[PDB]
Amino acid sequence: NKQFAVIGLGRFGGSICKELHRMGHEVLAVDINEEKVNAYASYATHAVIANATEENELLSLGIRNFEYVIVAIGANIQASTLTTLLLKELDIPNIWVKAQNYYHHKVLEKIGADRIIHPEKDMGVKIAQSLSDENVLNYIDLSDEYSIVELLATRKLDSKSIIDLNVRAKYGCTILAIKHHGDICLSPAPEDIIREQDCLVIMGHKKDIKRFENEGM
Amino acid sequence: NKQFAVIGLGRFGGSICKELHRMGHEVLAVDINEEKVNAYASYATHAVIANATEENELLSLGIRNFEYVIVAIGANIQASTLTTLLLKELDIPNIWVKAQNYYHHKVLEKIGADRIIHPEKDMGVKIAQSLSDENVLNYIDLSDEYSIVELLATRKLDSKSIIDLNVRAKYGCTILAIKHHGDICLSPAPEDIIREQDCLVIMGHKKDIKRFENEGM
Amino acid sequence: NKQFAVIGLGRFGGSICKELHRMGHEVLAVDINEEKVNAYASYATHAVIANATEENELLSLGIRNFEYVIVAIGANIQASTLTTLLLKELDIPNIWVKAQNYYHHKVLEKIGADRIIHPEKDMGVKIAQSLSDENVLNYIDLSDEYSIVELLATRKLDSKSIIDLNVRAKYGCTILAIKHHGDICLSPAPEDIIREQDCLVIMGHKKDIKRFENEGM
Amino acid sequence: NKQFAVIGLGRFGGSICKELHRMGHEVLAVDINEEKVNAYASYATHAVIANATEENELLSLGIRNFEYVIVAIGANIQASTLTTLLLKELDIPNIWVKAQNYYHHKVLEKIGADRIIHPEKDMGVKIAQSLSDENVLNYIDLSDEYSIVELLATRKLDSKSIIDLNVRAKYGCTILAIKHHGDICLSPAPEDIIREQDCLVIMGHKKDIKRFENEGM
Amino acid sequence: NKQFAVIGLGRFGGSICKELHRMGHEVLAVDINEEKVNAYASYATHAVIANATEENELLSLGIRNFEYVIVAIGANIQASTLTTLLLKELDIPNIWVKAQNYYHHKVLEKIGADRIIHPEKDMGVKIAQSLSDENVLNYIDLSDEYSIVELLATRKLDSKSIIDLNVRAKYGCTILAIKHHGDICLSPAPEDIIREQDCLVIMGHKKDIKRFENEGM
Amino acid sequence: NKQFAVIGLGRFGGSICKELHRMGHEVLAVDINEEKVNAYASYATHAVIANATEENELLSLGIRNFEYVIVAIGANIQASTLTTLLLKELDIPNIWVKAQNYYHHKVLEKIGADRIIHPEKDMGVKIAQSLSDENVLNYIDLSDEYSIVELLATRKLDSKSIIDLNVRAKYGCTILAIKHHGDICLSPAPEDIIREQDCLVIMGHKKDIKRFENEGM
Amino acid sequence: NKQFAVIGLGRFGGSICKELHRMGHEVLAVDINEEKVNAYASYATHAVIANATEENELLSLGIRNFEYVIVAIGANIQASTLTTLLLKELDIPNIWVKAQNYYHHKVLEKIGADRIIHPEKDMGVKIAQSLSDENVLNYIDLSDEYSIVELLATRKLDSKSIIDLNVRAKYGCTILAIKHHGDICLSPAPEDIIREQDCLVIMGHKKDIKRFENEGM
Amino acid sequence: NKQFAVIGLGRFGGSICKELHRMGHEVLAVDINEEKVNAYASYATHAVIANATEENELLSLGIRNFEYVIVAIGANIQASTLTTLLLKELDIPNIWVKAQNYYHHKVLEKIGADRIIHPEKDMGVKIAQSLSDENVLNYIDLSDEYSIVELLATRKLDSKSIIDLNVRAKYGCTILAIKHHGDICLSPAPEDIIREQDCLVIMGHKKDIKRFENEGM
Ligand SMILES: Nc1ncnc2c1ncn2[C@@H]1O[C@H](COP(=O)(O)OP(=O)(O)OP(=O)(O)O)[C@@H](O)[C@H]1O
Ligand SMILES: Nc1ncnc2c1ncn2[C@@H]1O[C@H](COP(=O)(O)OP(=O)(O)OP(=O)(O)O)[C@@H](O)[C@H]1O
Ligand SMILES: Nc1ncnc2c1ncn2[C@@H]1O[C@H](COP(=O)(O)OP(=O)(O)OP(=O)(O)O)[C@@H](O)[C@H]1O
Ligand SMILES: Nc1ncnc2c1ncn2[C@@H]1O[C@H](COP(=O)(O)OP(=O)(O)OP(=O)(O)O)[C@@H](O)[C@H]1O
Ligand SMILES: Nc1ncnc2c1ncn2[C@@H]1O[C@H](COP(=O)(O)OP(=O)(O)OP(=O)(O)O)[C@@H](O)[C@H]1O
Ligand SMILES: Nc1ncnc2c1ncn2[C@@H]1O[C@H](COP(=O)(O)OP(=O)(O)OP(=O)(O)O)[C@@H](O)[C@H]1O
Ligand SMILES: Nc1ncnc2c1ncn2[C@@H]1O[C@H](COP(=O)(O)OP(=O)(O)OP(=O)(O)O)[C@@H](O)[C@H]1O
Ligand SMILES: Nc1ncnc2c1ncn2[C@@H]1O[C@H](COP(=O)(O)OP(=O)(O)OP(=O)(O)O)[C@@H](O)[C@H]1O
Repeated sequence: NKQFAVIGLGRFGGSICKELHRMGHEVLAVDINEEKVNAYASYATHAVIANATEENELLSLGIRNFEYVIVAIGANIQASTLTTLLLKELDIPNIWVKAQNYYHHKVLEKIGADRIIHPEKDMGVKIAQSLSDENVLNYIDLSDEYSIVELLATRKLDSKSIIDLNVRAKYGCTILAIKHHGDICLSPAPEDIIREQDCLVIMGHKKDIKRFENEGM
Repeated sequence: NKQFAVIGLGRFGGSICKELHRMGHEVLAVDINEEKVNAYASYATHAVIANATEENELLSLGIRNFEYVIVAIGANIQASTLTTLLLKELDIPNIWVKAQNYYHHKVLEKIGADRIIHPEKDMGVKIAQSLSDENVLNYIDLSDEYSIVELLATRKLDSKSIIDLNVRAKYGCTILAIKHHGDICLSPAPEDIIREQDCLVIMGHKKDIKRFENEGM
Repeated sequence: NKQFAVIGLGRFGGSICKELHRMGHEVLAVDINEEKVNAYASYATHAVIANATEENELLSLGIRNFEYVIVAIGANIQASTLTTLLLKELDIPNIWVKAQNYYHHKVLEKIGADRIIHPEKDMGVKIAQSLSDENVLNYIDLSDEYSIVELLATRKLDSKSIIDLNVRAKYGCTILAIKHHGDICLSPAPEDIIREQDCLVIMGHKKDIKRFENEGM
Repeated sequence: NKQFAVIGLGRFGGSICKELHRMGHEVLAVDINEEKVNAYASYATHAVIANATEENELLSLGIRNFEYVIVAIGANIQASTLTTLLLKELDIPNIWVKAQNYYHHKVLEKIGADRIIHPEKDMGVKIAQSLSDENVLNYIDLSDEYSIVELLATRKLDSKSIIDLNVRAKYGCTILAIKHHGDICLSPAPEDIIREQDCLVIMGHKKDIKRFENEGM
Repeated sequence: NKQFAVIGLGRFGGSICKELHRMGHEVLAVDINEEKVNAYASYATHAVIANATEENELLSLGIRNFEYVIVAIGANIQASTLTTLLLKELDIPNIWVKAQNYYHHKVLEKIGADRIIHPEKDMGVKIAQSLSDENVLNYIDLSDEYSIVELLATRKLDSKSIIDLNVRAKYGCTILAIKHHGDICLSPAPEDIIREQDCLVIMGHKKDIKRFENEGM
Repeated sequence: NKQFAVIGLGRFGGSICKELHRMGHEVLAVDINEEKVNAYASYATHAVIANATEENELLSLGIRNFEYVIVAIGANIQASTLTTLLLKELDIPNIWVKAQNYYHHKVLEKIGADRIIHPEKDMGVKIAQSLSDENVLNYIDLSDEYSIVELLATRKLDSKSIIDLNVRAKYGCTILAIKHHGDICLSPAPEDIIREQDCLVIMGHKKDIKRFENEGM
Repeated sequence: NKQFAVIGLGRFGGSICKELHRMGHEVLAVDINEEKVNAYASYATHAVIANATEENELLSLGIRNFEYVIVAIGANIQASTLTTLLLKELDIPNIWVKAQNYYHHKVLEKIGADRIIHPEKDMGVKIAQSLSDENVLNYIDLSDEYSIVELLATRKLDSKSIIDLNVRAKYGCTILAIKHHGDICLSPAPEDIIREQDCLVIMGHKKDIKRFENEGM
Repeated sequence: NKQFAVIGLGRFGGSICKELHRMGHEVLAVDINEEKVNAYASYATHAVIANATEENELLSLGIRNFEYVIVAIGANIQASTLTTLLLKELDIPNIWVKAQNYYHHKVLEKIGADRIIHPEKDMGVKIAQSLSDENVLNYIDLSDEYSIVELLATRKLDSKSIIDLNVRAKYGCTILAIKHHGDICLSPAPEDIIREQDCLVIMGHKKDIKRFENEGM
């Protein structure tokens, strides 16, 4: 009975609730707009019209029952701030809030929100990376310098071996996976071929990988 | 270098432009809202007030020249749609568009957008995984079943060795990295220690990692 | 049981439904504005308030029953586009859509509308023809060059014969009908008189007719 | 040549002005919306921003000089009405006005408009005929009962001769034209062939043509 | 059973109905605004919310029963015009309409309104007369030259006689009434005194009276 | 001559200014609406854009100089009230204000307006008298009971003599004027004829005139 | 049964009613906005939605029962004025009204409001005093010159005696109270210590106190 | 001298600025509304149009220099909040903010405002005391129980001596001042007379003063 309540059904909030529901958790959907509540009614355990800045409505939902509450209101700063503050004063263990700008972040930080999230901003960065470097499909940064990257293989690697493309010595990186025709190879061994348009998961330093990307592929 | 046009300086569009500019690419920042143009003036090569649905304004920007055009308008479907169409007829190589819902996705597809992105939806899914599992700090899905996961170490893992935690045989998963106090250990050998509250990077099957999480940590 | 549904009750949509009803077909009238639905309630088999961009409402009407659906929404491009797309995905055989401008035409074309109609634009042309040439009551173009025209006869034709006004040799046109005092003569024979203010239906080349209009009448 | 003023650059008004200009007549394009004036600047002799209900602006345009004035305002009854009245008192020869509904028609009639047009309504009727009868591509009504119709030929008509299809005796109707692959056959002789998917132009009584359609094609 | 219906409850319309009711006539109060209908509910025989431009509502009131209908809508020209036209077509014997400007007068005149009234304009004149000439309390014009005026008497007439102030010979006017301390004297005889601040009713030529006003009072 | 300020160029205010200007008095026309200032520019000595509630603007107009100030604002109570107060504190001799309702009258009274006018209300009463009695063209009430009335002559009065119609004895009323075909007969002698459709001017008691109307005409 | 009614529930009005209720008086809460009425429903004897400018609603509340009525509407001048006037005419003994500016004060004064209050303006002054003089916690003016002030004691008074800080001779002021650690001493005697950060209540001339504030503390 | 910035020229903010300026301190008057800047131009050292939430505008005002900044925005929570935060990060010594409700208070507290004021609420309490007790003209609370009160003398107190009214023993309270006809008697001796309608200033316990009021006056 770990209960989640998602306040604000926007694209971000909507997705969290829709997803949490798919996982088979208990989720309460909360939105001031009636139509939204109708929309996500299928995708939550309970859907309720509520003005989340209004304390008595908030109490009527039985919000003190929830371990996690998500304020997925990032356009209306005042609604967002007021709801978060209410939840803090109502002693909610985890208050996760969508933030709009650096300033909205600060107030939320100050009023005691447990996690502040910038979904647009973060993906903006991620896509910009993929934009400049048309080779990066996906990735994850380990630290400021070290990073795991998923790469779409060019024709300058078609049918080449792991040992052929020596990266652990030649480029200081390690290869972790190949994905060919949907089939997946993990921690692939020294003799393994890589074909054009496969998925390649290289791990190392950011600059090291980009080096490899230059002369390698 | 590479020429990029970012039409619509939202929170998502704005990040792309800000980030790409930090990478030092030629970025044209376009918005109909004057104050947005004024806001991102420091973070672009050229920031211009334009109505991106108005064709003559689009030629006045000289958009035909650009390799990549990003429509970061995702609230106003009509603006988004109408612009993408304009850019298509104008023979732009790569048109990447921010989408709002499944149907706005569909029209973009049908008018031939090159890449459609749902930043909020995708991020929603990500955070939702992090919500039901407090241990996962981050992750990347290699495929429907296989995934590389970043985990926050608990007390059950303090002073534990890689050989002690036999993931490679017991769980079919492999550890890739350990982050201790900001210091970073890549593709670490079996003698190495994991201290609590550190970043642990495991790789394997989804159901297999969850298995490790349960009995392991 | 060929069923027609007319979505959007404007002047154009309204007329289609009002007319189709007069013919004794089955017609469903659909408009988001309640008053419109009340208006055309007499002139349809069934009149229903619906927001046609909303799929569940659209399904509740039982729209999959209709062989022909007409989206007579030309001011609101976004409502028009979204409805058409919905209907395409719901596998409607014939989707006829009112278009507003060249661009709205294109998107509709791309999303797979079966016939795009520009009722204002077309009549604008037709009347402009009648405007310059005060003699043309009505007409129909056969091709870019050839055209059937209905003409109001001047005093320079009063009581003249078919043979007198020889057009098949002298002007390369053929006369098809005279309409005098409401009485109608078809394929009128060589001796037939034509009186002032009668209706004359000439068939030929566009330039040929205008020639006739100059020296003839 | 002839002087025309088109007040109200709608989709209907706009077409008149665009078309008349292609014919090379002197067309004054008037609208209260600046952006409309800007849009049709290429398609007129003089395009002016004016409030057509304001009398002094109407003298500043010098409208008394024009032979033909077209009020293409059909949404805003008050603007339409008030303007027509202004033009009447200003002794304009021909005032043609776009009408919205039967009552807006009535006032225009009563304030002495010279020609009232319902472009959407009329076109609605036309398309509706085409809807119930997929064969009719176009048509012109000579009177309440007699009409010239353009038909799309089916398989039942392929390789058929004009003498084979005796319309002149069997159905009281006469064929006027055949269009094959863009090529055009006018007032064709009895030996001529009709191939499927061609344009066929028949003339007669309405009920008679429908009769031919039924058993013939 | 002479029935009156007052459509439009403004200051002017409201007063007509309120007054007609006081006289003990049958009056129907009609206004689109519900509150107005509530207001005049006491002051009419029947008060009904109706949109007077809507024919079926108009028919539901049973408007064809009324000998006199008053359209007391002078701000909204379009509502006024449309209602009047409706009433004309519904064959109402007397249609009295409040007009706003010279143009609104003309259309009403043309569509066949039986009496057009300019309540503001008329009183504006009347008060302006009283303004310049602080002596004129009230008056009524007989023709362009001849006029009956009510006058407040100065100290230069206090205790003077009818014969003393000879106006029928000296000024070509005739005196008709004196009103002293509320008591009224009619066709007052040659010996009658007039005191300061009495009411004096002089009849004659406009210029004649003003002459009297100069040297007399 | 005399200085007048007309604040608020309504239909009522506008008439005062237009009329007073025709009389050739110095009239200052003030309105907050620019287009009103532009409209009455021809009909005043000085027409100025001003917010009459703003004190400094009121000194910039130099209103202290004027003998008469007319507040012809009767829809906007707050504007009306606030202005009148401003003018009072500014020691203006005569403040005449247009009032909307009984309570707006009351405040004006209490803030010391010199004359309060209800043009619509008063005119409403007048026309209402004319409605129930088609014979009364015009009138003036001398007091609660005594009144001078202008009557439209019927068939019952055609070719009738003043001596024949003994009003002075039979009805206690006196005839004052006869208007025949525009020609005017003042204080007419007993031999004089009244022809039908002429203006008749009777004087007496209200109930007495109605009495004459009934049996007389 | 001294009844109070608070019309207008703003911050000021709300506080009056909330407070009067705490005291255990009978209070009627009145606001046009429904939500406000719901808000103060707990904090009044009776809470009622009413438009206070509407007389019949006002009468339905039974407003003639109240000894005191408070019009706590200071933003909307017209609503405030109209309500006050209504209450005057309904013969309410005490009409206390919140005023917005000097002008709104005047009209209220003129229409006979019993007390006019400027809550913002007054506190603005009070705080500005505390602002310049960081030593003044609170105070009360006796007249234009004489004033009782509460003062926060500096380190230049820590552990000093009443006789030590002789003010009745040295500065012409008298000390009335010390407040130390919450404990209160009144009319404190000559030997009494004063510690840093205590509360000191000095009484005298305004200039006298400020003198003391300079060399004393 | 001391530098003060008053952001938001409300009725409360406006008074602070007007008063502080009368005291002759350097006051910067900031508002987003141009007309407010224009209004208080006479009552400040520098009056500037600025959006106080916009950071660059805040540096353009040079706000870092000021010792005291007052946020007198209390309707617009978001503006208020966002500004206070800006000023905090900009290291301003004293930030005094006007608050609207308990929750707007809370955020200000949490973002570290130095003093939060509720001018309406506080004043509401004050007047409410004056309402239930017509005798109290003014007062100051020394603590929860002890208070100095200004009283309006009744008939029961006329010609009464300080010794006659033994408050110091009978009621535990002490009289501090008597105001007679504007003349002022400070810390008055026992022989002194109180005449009716004078200001009386008593000091003691709250319940004790009420006791005196009951039996005394
Ligand atoms: N006080 C409130 N109580 C409950 N729901 C609210 C409240 N205020 C806003 N919402 C809802 O929460 C959602 C928040 O999304 P919003 O419109 O603020 O933009 P956004 O967060 O940038 O959108 P997205 O989540 O797609 O990025 C909306 O559906 C809105 O109706
Ligand atoms: N026709 C247009 N031409 C240029 N810019 C436009 C046009 N229409 C919208 N924009 C801009 O594009 C941006 C798109 O953001 P929008 O407000 O539409 O919602 P959103 O994309 O969901 O927001 P976010 O990116 O923050 O999630 C806005 O900054 C807007 O000013
Ligand atoms: N989503 C919707 N669902 C159903 N009906 C709609 C929807 N959107 C608009 N309509 C209706 O369809 C009609 C469409 O006409 P619209 O106002 O778009 O201008 P128009 O098509 O140019 O007018 P006309 O048909 O006279 O040329 C309107 O009556 C409108 O109320
Ligand atoms: N007083 C006026 N003076 C000049 N132009 C005007 C005036 N009023 C309206 N217009 C213009 O006339 C045009 C009339 O089109 P409108 O938007 O009224 O509906 P419509 O005529 O039904 O549209 P459509 O012609 O596309 O069917 C508009 O472009 C409008 O800007
Ligand atoms: N279509 C309609 N049907 C019925 N009543 C209407 C309609 N349109 C307007 N009214 C009402 O009739 C009244 C007409 O007054 P309006 O607001 O037009 O200004 P006005 O005539 O200048 O005012 P006044 O009569 O005081 O001079 C209003 O009360 C309005 O609510
Ligand atoms: N503060 C102001 N200063 C100057 N002029 C104003 C102000 N407020 C209103 N006006 C003008 O005064 C006129 C008053 O007419 P309003 O529209 O208020 O209704 P009304 O007096 O009932 O109309 P009417 O006189 O036609 O019956 C308007 O022309 C308006 O522009
Ligand atoms: N006619 C009316 N009848 C009853 N209540 C009203 C009326 N008009 C306004 N109110 C209410 O009274 C209150 C008055 O506050 P208002 O919004 O006028 O600003 P304010 O008085 O400056 O606010 P505050 O009292 O906080 O200083 C509001 O809650 C409003 O809803
Ligand atoms: N971002 C901003 N920058 C500068 N000034 C602002 C800003 N936002 C609001 N203001 C101004 O601050 C003032 C604050 O008053 P507001 O109207 O918000 O209500 P209030 O403070 O309750 O009013 P009052 O002080 O009269 O009780 C207004 O004059 C407003 O124009």
